[PDB]
Amino acid sequence: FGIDMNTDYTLEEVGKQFDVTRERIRQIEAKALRKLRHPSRSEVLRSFLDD
Amino acid sequence: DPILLRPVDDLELTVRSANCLKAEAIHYIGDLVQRTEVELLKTPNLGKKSLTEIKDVLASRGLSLGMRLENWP
Repeated sequence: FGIDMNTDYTLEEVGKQFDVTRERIRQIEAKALRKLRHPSRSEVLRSFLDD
Repeated sequence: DPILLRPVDDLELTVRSANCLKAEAIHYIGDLVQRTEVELLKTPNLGKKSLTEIKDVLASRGLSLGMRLENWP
């Protein structure tokens, strides 16, 4: 995601910079997202949804 | 209690300890604080490090073992 940088890179771009295939980076991103879903965490992130 | 009824997903465990609990079939935090050290340590694939970080997260979020319950659920 484009957080704190000029551009949002493709998963293949990030893989080539980290030297890994797309599927590994995809699992890594999904791992991070799943961890961020984890209650006891992301309480405030949930608070940023107003409806 | 708000957290004693919180399921073992909130315990911040791995899948090794997760399947340890599935082999024990404990969900709520009051339930996981029901049991003792060795009674859970005796189960398969469950050694010192598993229960160690178990008590680690317990003491980090105000829990521990040797506890007991009355009318739970």
